[PDB]
Amino acid sequence: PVGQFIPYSHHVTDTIISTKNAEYLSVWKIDGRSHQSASEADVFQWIRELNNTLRGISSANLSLWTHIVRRRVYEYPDAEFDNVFCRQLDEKYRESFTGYNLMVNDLYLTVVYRPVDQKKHRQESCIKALEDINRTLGQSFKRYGAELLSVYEKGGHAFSAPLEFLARLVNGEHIPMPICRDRFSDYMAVNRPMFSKWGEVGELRSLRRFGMLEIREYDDATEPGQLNVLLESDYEFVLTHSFSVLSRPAAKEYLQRHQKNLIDARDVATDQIEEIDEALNQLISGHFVMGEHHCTLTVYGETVQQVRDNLAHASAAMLDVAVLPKPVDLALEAGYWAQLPANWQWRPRPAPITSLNFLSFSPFHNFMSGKPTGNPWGPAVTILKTVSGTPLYFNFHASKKRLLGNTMLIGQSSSGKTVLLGFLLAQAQKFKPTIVAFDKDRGMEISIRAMGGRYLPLKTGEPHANLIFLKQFVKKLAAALDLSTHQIYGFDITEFLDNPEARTPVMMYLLYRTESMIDGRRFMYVFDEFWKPLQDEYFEDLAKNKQKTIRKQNGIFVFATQEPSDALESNIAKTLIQQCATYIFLANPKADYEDYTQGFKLTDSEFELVRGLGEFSRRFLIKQGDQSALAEMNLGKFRDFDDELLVLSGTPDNAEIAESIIAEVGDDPAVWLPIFLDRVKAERS
Amino acid sequence: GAIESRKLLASETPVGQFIPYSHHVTDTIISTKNAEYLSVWKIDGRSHQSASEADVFQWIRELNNTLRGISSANLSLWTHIVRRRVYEYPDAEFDNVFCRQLDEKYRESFTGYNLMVNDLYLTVVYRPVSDKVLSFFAKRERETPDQKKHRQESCIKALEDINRTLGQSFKRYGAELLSVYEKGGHAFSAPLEFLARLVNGEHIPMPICRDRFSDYMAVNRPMFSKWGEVGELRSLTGLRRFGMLEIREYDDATEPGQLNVLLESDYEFVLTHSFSVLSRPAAKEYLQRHQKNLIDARDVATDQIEEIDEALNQLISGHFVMGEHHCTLTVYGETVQQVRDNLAHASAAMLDVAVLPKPVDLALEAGYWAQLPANWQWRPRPAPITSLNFLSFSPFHNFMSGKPTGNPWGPAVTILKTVSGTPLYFNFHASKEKRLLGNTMLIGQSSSGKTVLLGFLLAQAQKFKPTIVAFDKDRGMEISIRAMGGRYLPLKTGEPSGFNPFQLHANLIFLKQFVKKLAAAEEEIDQAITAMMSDPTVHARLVKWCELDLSTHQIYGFDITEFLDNPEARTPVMMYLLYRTESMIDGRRFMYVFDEFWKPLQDEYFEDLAKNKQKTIRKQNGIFVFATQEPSDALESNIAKTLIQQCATYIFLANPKADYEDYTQGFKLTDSEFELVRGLGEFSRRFLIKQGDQSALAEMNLGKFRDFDDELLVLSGTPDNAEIAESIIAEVGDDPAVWLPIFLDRVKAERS
Amino acid sequence: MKPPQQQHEAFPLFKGATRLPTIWGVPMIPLMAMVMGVAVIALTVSIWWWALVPPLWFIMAQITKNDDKAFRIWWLWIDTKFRNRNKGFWGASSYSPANYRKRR
Amino acid sequence: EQLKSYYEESRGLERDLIGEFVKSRKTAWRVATASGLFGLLGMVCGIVGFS
Amino acid sequence: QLKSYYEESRGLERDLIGEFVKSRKTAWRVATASGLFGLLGMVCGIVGFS
Amino acid sequence: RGLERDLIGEFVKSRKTAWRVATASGLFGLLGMVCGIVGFS
Repeated sequence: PVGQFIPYSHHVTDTIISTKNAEYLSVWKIDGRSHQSASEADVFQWIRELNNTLRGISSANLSLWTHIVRRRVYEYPDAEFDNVFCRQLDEKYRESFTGYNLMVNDLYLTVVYRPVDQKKHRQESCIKALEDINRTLGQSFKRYGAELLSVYEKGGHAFSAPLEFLARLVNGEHIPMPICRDRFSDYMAVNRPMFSKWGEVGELRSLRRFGMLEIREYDDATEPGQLNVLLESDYEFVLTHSFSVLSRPAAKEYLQRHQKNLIDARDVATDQIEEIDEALNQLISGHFVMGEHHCTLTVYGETVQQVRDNLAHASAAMLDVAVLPKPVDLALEAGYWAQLPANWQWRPRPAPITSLNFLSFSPFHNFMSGKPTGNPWGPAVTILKTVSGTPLYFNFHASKKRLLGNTMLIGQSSSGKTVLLGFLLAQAQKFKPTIVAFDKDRGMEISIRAMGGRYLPLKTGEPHANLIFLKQFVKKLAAALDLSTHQIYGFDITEFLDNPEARTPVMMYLLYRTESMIDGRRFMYVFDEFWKPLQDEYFEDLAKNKQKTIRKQNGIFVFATQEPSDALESNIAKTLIQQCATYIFLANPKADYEDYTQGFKLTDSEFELVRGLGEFSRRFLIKQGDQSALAEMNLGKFRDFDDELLVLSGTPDNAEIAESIIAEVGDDPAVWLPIFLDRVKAERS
Repeated sequence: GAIESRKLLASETPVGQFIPYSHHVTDTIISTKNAEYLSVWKIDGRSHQSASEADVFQWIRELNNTLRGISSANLSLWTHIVRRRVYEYPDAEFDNVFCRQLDEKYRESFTGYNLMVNDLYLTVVYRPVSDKVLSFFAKRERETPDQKKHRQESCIKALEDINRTLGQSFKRYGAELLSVYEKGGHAFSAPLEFLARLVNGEHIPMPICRDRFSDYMAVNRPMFSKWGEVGELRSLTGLRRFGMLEIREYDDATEPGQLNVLLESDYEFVLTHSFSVLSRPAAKEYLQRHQKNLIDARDVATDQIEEIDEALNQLISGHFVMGEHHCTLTVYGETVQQVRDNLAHASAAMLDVAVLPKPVDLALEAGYWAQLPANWQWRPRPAPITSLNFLSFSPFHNFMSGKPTGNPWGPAVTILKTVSGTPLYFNFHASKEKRLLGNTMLIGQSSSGKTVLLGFLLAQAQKFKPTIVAFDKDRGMEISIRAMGGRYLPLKTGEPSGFNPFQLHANLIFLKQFVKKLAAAEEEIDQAITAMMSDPTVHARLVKWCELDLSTHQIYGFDITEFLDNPEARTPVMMYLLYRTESMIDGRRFMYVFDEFWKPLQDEYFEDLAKNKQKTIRKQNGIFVFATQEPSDALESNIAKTLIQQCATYIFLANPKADYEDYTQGFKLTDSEFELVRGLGEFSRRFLIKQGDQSALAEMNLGKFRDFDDELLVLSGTPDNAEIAESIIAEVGDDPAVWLPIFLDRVKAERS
Repeated sequence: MKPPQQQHEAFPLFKGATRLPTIWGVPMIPLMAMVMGVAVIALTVSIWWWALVPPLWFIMAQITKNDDKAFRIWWLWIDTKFRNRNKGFWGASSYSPANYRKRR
Repeated sequence: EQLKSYYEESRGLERDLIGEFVKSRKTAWRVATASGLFGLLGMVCGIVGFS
Repeated sequence: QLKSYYEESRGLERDLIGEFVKSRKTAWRVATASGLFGLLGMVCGIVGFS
Repeated sequence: RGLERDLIGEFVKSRKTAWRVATASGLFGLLGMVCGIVGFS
């Protein structure tokens, strides 16, 4: 049947998949670096840094395949949660997304090794070859972020992660395939593609038909990335590159052969011969390896007419750059079967290409997209639009016990902090965690009262292991508490935020009940200003000590601060600042350049982007891990954004109206908001 | 099967065998697998519809005379009159209601009119040696790589000399040499695009890479039929069926333009003429064969003897050389029946003139590869013809059609219908009168069509959102100006306008205001008025008897009909207005528009400022639009000499009282052009456009076509209509230019 | 309608395009092929080898006098449309724009 | 649930497949050439005996 | 010491296991031809013997 | 199943073919011996 074309046999060492002809393989899922954020210098430096390990480990056995896949992600489930106001917000903001891209970019580089009693010892040598190759590749891809796919247990019979990607490459849809006693190529093809008799187009059944554009460029690329135009598009596709690195002796012979062939001609072109001779000279001195290369683009369209239109648009976009696609009318079968790693024979037209050109054609550049699903709490907490028209799937747990959860939001309170804080909290309600909130203002209280939990403002007139409580109490002497009542809580810090010394004792006592009540159920601590609590003598020490255990539990500290220079990154605050997983920087009209860049390790070009947002532009820079993007949760007409923005923002008049209505209603099924709806806008009008 | 596909493609023959091209050896010259260096000339053909019969023959004689020096056996010419549907011209994007509706109606007016325009390309090759036999013997020997470089250098020098001579010979024609153009950090080849269009059937830009031009030239799979006369190209954009045709018989006469009938037609095609010149030895041998076979007369014909006797004398001593000629016409159509009926129409058109064509069969691919300029061997039916006859077959006659897209400021401002039938893409910028000149002079005789044409051009040119400043007469365009976003600023008598004579550097400007204010003088007031200007008995009299806000709008006007009596009003008025608008010239696109030259003559220094300032503004998005209701007295002006000299686009409106003298001495146009112009009787709508040296009798029309109901009244200019519409505007008082419906009610009396 | 006009101010062609090269009523190249065929017959038999020449030669002459240099058209057909393979598979003669996939 | 002890042997299984397959090729030429020579003996014997 | 672009290309494209299968198929075919020659010798002996 | 079922599969399938060739050689040899020994007398 179709088992002829697929060569993989069985799984070895828990991280390599053996193959027919004894050719060990290893798959890496790479999250590309953000090309947009960085300047022009960083991209060249990244290309050269990759070339470092490429030529460093280069050998005739080595080879690499690169696949980029644009997936219409359905892994977002549109979960259900009981609150009414958050339901309104969720539904409207889902409605806002109509007509916008939901495609994501996934990049894969699969390193493959094909060597050209003592049989077992030679087998050990062969496997340790790929062992060292993977080790050096991992060390070289630390900044990029590389997850070596490996087996993962499931209910007593294992699944191998690498098989899933190689399946997706041929099946076209993510199908979980387990490790069974068979050979993998026997049954990994759940879906067999059917190609046309003449071969112009191909068909795949879920039906999605596909067509292929052959791309081959024989001269050096001007730009570090010439194919990034495709990263935004309305068509799913798979783009492939194979680099079977030739050994140097073969490279010399090929160059001499091509040089002589160009010499023997009726018309002599002095420019091309000089260029080829220069490349020959560079080969010994500029130590870049050459390998056979071929590039194929496999778009996806429901109907052949739509497929042809997508091909035409891709060709036009490519010809905007100086790359001319050659359409494939026949041998589409060979080209498509060339996609599977270790299928050397079916390559349509390999062409020896310098390593620098290969990296220029396929550098790991992709827009930020995060991980829509699989996060430790569940699906992505929320999805945010970005500039350049690509969707961003926001999740807190993104790090470099368990991944870090702490988040930093830096910006002025007026500059969109309120709406973003409220929207993120409302989305995070979908997992139903416990929330403890401290607000620099009375703004948070209306938002909290909208949710299930009732805010507990602090006002004048309303105030054995307990040895710790007594000893902390003595420290102050020197100068409905628990989570049983309801899930969510809010305690005003506006009373003691500006106070010189009243904040410390009440913070010390409150942390007792707050931490001790749940203690391992879940935690999503929120502080509007976290630099005010940290100036304590005792609180910061316990935070730094116990962050490890809180991280072990389902505990995330969503810190925040209006001014980072105000937080001044004191000696005690250093750990809290540095262990932040995801940073969201708002537009800061005033930002001390040196402290801002050096404290956050923010790149110079990223700082240029932050300044570019300037003042009073409702955009933010999200730097998760080691990549960045300019995401704006702008709220316009396509039209409830007006009202759920009106309630979300917190003002003293809104605060007093909220408290009076809550106290006076008695029983109100969040019907104060309809009262709150018009009772406010009348005053502003 | 997968193995089956591999073994099939291994059997398959690439198309690169039939495409003999390689690297650009020079920016303007392409190589060839057989060292036949090539250069493509893009020619904007001469206008022939002027119908000056003797001048056509004179043009042919001149072309032959200039070609004589280049004529040598190592040469060839391939002419391709490619006629294409146009997609480059984009639909305009508009904001104002009136202009947008006028655009919508006019676009709807072209349902059923052909938009195809034909452009002419001449490709000249330089084969090193044209030996009949010795070339074959020499081809099978290796050569010294330095001596191949010697052949390269000599051939390039010869071909560059040929191109220079041809460019000097084609001054009256377009004469544009296609060369390398770079875009996006990577080089591109403009000549490659033409050859691709010939071979691919569609304009595909061709980047220049290290590999050879032949291997990656073709992106479309050709499918020539077996036992058929048509072929099919398979492409992503669509499937194109092309049918070919051939000429098999000739006539003696060769009166120029025998093939011009094909230009104005409804079928897209490509016409090929190859003239592989033949050496005089072989030329006289070919002539002598016909001479001898005639001498075998047996009283066949007496006249033919003295018809051929002059041939020897003319061949030895004339400026013509024999040649090898084949003609192939490739009609592109989307269905087999459509291309076949197109071929029938084309054969009928060829049989109309004395040539007798016959469809090409069994040689379809041979004829198709013969289209490529470098394919010597694939000539299907080479025939010996005189060089004069070759120029007769390919006289570079073309109905004038301005550039639709790529013009300065972008697309062509308007598309105008033509009497011949080829649509004319009007645009202000013209090749010859660096940055293209946009000057225009809309001379005419008391025809309201001047106002209608000018208003239509303004409304359509609104697409660029350009700043326009108008000086109208007789309240003609008040309604048109108000229709789009603009302020009329009527300069009616009895009320000084919004601006007072004062202005708010500035002292330097008001200096000349003092000088022009000097009337009824001028020596004692050289600086005695200047000192008071630092901060004249009749001067304060004028000040007491005099009986603005800019950049908030885009279009302006000035009711300047009042100052046709006293320039000392008109001269300061123009001085102040020009100085005011001078600031907005550099801000964005500008188009000054006028309606008279005698009021500009009243300035007596507007020429002094203009002689340099027209260049200065012209460098930075400056355009003048000139008009004249009395062309006869126009050229009398001292400034009128500069007016005629600087003009780029000349447009004439039907003048029954036309002058031979003026339109010859100035307004340079041929005698046949003048006869055509005077042929326009009074009130005929058609108006000659001499955009550049080429000319065409384009016409504009607005009648119901199966529209324009409101715009017909708005474009025109009537004192009664203008004053009444001013009454409505006074009543409505709405800056929302969309106010048009309220006036549409008052149209009841006029349109009753 | 047409720039063409009925004028006697003409550049006569002289109709030398009918008197294309010939030796005995036929172009030499097709007659060279005829001589080659006659020699091929002379390989088989000499009695009728020379005899077969006048019939074929007369056919050549009478065809050429009707439509001259049709033999060039015949050769072009044989060279291009005939020699092409896979004519049936594509339904027509086809030429792949792309080069040989292997090319090794 | 020894997850990898079960494929700790698959490696040696692949090695043994390669070894058995190359050994089979060797014995294939061995038997083929032996048959070739012995059949040559038979054919030449028959040729001699034919007279 | 590959010393050949063609050798490297062939080594990439060639399938090792299929190569071994084809080699054994050729071996058995040649052995069959040998058996044919042997049977021919047997027939010749039986014939010329008489 | 898997490669192992292919390993034993060939491991005894080639047994079959080797045995068949050995039997064919034995049959041919005994044929020659018997026919010749019939020839001797």
